[PDB]
Amino acid sequence: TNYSSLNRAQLTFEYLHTNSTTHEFLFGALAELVDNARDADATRIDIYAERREDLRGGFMLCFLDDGAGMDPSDAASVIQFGKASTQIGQYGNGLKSGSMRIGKDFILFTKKEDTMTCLFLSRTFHEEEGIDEVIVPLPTWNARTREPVTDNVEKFAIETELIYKYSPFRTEEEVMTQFMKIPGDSGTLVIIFNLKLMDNGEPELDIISNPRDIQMAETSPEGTKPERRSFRAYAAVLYIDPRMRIFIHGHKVQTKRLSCCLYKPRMYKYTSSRFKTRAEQEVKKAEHVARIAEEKARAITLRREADVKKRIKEAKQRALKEPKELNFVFGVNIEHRDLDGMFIYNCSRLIKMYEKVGPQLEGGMACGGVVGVVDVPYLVLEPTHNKQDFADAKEYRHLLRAMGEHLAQYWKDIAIAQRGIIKFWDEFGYLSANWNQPPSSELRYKRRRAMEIPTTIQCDLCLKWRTLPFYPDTWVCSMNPDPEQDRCEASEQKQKVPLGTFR
Amino acid sequence: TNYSSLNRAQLTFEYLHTNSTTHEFLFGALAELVDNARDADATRIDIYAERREDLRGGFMLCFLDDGAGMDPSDAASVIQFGKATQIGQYGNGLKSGSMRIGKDFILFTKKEDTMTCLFLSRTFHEEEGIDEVIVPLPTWNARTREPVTDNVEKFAIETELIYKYSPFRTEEEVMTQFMKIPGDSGTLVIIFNLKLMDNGEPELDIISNPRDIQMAETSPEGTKPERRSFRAYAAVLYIDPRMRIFIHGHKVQTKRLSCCLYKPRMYKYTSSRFKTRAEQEVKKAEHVARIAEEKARAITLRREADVKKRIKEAKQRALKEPKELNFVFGVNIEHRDLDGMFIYNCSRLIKMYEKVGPQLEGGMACGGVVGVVDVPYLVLEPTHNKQDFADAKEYRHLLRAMGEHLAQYWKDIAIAQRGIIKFWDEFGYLSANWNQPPSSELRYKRRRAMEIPTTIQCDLCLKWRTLPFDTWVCSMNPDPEQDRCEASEQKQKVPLGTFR
Ligand SMILES: Nc1ncnc2c1ncn2[C@@H]1O[C@H](COP(=O)(O)OP(=O)(O)OP(=O)(O)O)[C@@H](O)[C@H]1O
Ligand SMILES: Nc1ncnc2c1ncn2[C@@H]1O[C@H](COP(=O)(O)OP(=O)(O)OP(=O)(O)O)[C@@H](O)[C@H]1O
Ligand SMILES: [Mg+2]
Ligand SMILES: [Mg+2]
Ligand SMILES: [Mg+2]
Ligand SMILES: [Zn+2]
Ligand SMILES: [Zn+2]
Repeated sequence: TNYSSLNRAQLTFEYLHTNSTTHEFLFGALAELVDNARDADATRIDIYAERREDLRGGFMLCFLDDGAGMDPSDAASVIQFGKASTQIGQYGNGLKSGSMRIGKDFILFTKKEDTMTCLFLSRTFHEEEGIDEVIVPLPTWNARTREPVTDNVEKFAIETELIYKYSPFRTEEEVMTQFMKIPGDSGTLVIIFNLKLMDNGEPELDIISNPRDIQMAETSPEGTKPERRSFRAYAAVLYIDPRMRIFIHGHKVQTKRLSCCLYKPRMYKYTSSRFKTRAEQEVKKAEHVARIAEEKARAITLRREADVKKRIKEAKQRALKEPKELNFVFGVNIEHRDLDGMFIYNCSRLIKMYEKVGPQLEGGMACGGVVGVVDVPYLVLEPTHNKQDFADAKEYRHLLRAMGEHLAQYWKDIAIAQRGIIKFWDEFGYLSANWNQPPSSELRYKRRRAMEIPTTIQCDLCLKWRTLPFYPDTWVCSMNPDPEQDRCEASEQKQKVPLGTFR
Repeated sequence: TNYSSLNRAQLTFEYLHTNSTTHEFLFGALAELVDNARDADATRIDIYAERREDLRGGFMLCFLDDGAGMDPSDAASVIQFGKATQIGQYGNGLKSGSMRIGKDFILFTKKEDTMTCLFLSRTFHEEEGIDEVIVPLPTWNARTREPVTDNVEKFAIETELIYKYSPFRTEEEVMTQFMKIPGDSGTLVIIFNLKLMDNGEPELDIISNPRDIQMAETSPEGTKPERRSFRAYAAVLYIDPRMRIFIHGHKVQTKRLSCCLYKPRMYKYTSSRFKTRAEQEVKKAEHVARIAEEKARAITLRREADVKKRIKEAKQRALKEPKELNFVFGVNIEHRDLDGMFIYNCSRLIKMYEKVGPQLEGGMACGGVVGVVDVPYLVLEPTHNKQDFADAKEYRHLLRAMGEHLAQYWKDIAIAQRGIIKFWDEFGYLSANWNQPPSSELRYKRRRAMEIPTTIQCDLCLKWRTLPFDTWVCSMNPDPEQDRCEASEQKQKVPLGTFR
């Protein structure tokens, strides 16, 4: 029947702040926007600051990527909280969750073939007009000749006047400047302004102490990881396979696959029952809706609905033939021994980092300096609201216990206890007895550390990860000294890791 | 001007699951419903499991309280995401928690001459393909049980939707849940079609302990009881519990955790963050108040300006209050291994067993010390799940201040002079291990018993009485000064402490 007269769960002003409160990690709030840029299939995100002293915080936070962009339908689907194979976005709210943690308002400029769209979700408009609902101006211009593209001219006029009133771009030419800030035919520019302040009135994002970095505006104690104080260090290891370049203030971050930056990286295949059970659970949930859709078609659109969903059922049963094991990669961190811990990636995105499991939890000299990296998929684990924890805490703890057992196995097979922990760390540049000090940066110790680590670097245009046989600049495969991968059309040489057997 | 034709941000079906994903702590998801019942000024919540084999999980999860209840207006404001000395300020927590526990939830509330059902069912949206979040909202008169609505076809659709997807398939089956509220005002929240684990069992274990709601897992010896037992979690969920928590009809022995500690000393820490956030709160609310009075100078703007100056006059009285943070530190002697900081935000527990200061270092000193702070809402705000804090920098500043106050407390309590291993072993901890419980021998049990005063709560007046030595009344208090329910409530006389 018709439910037009029934009550609907609506949105209010304060729920933007409520959605903002999930991020105790403001770098996680940034990380959700760069996640959306990765979901755009972008080759490059520029995360730069535009100095605007008239706004709160003194500057805007602009997120410019060259991705697929958005049509008016997808742009209208942003403010629909929630959505309808390797993408990060599954919750449909994380842009709104992050941008309100970062700043009071955010304005989104995007472009996709001949339609380019502005999304101006403004909390300052809601304060200054006292409107309880979440009213979002969404005007669309033609991407070539710039006429308004809408079915409601007075609605377009109201939206654009609202943008020129509360946006940092008070004119249509200043809007067009942000629209041609996107260089390609498609892309998205997300500008977050009126940033959150501390008690002293300074913005939380420190962009002044390091001009090539977005920093946490606080002091740095001894035991604080650089990923929680530096967004450069966070975005370097934010992805388990970073194909898209990230530019902070126009400077590319040296991203790294954490498995290749480890001494003796051994790979472990852990057959997870959580992998197998929910892979078997998703095939009956998909077959249940396929049965009711088939009898619904048993007119043309209902038949086509079941026909294009029948191939979805063939895809998930094909995935059952793939073995349900998890890739446990363990390697010793020699460049920083103290920056060890477990780096849990969920569908190639860092959720939990620097986690101590197994004998790392025990207070003791051994099993320290090991970095464990895993890419769990979405059917094994789902992220939390902030994508900094895991929703299934019980099987997350099961994963941590299994990874502790695999850590103990990795520690006993590489035989550091047989060869000596103390002299092993002494010969690798670590002379002081303190754990948290960086190693000695002399020439022989630096060459000893860099001899074990293969130098991996990413090209600028083909975006492939090359290896060099003994704030980065722009790098192409042409100046690779290795003649096997001296061209951009060469196949990307995958990381080769020794295999370890656990029990 | 008018913005009726302008686009609005909407809610979709999958946002209920997205909102549900904020609760890594399922006991936090339960605790949000307990928080809403505390905001109801309920004297008693009832947490009970109604066994229903036709639903997922095998049983219903019921949240019955005798609070203020809801009228149709604030019952409709429940599904308005984001609303409002109350814990609830995010307008979200019931919707996040109930969808963390179960696929659907049906809410029965009653207030004054009216009573209202709130059905929000993800089963209805799944079986009907509904993209939006459609909530049936019928309202009955609390005496005559007639439909109180201006749209009888909408009422018929809402009620038939409840009878189709709710566990209560008839009007009489709905009415049984409506008279399950005993008083004139109250709220019954039913969570059904609960989330299963990998083995198909529900996540909430109600079978191993029939008086408790537990995590359905094998618990190692390092697990805190509040992370695996909802009875132990709701015992310390509030810093001043006037609620009577009832789990499966059994009253939870709640406690203010400060008085259950050996030698508790109080530290009044002057927080500059408390002073600074109060100093911007005074300048912000009058700015809203002065522009509300200008526009009201048409009757709706005066009502907005009257409640704005009510807030504006309230905070000016609170600025002259001493902007200090009350740090309470005590030694946990019934369980040495269950130590750590218990940070309460607006009298609601957020962080449990936080090791700060010398507890961070793996070592023998400052072990067994439990710190308790009632952080106001002016200092910090909770996260989406209310299991962390939004301001991580100021939370870490608070933790460092609590660490240095822990060091001050440790040098104050003179365990630095009376021996470290001679103090713990005479208190029942003969073993060299850390995580084992103390000795159950009678002289050690009585030695631990006489230090902590027995602070237990009456059932009618809800006051906390101390015994000098079940369902308990102030009449069988052996103390002659507090043998009646009309007696003045006696606070804990915890001595003050000074730093440096
Ligand atoms: N910069 C961008 N480029 C392309 N698409 C974008 C961009 N930002 C947002 N989107 C799209 O906008 C929609 C809504 O954004 P949002 O980030 O809230 O959703 P989501 O990525 O699906 O969610 P989440 O990350 O919480 O799972 C998504 O479909 C997302 O793909
Ligand atoms: N058992 C209850 N008794 C009385 N009022 C209730 C009850 N449960 C919910 N409510 C009301 O429901 C409204 C919205 O519910 P919700 O719990 O999401 O809001 P909130 O408590 O303000 O939010 P939060 O706790 O996340 O800050 C609140 O204003 C609250 O008063
Ligand atoms: Mg997203
Ligand atoms: Mg593009
Ligand atoms: Mg709430
Ligand atoms: Zn190349
Ligand atoms: Zn009494």
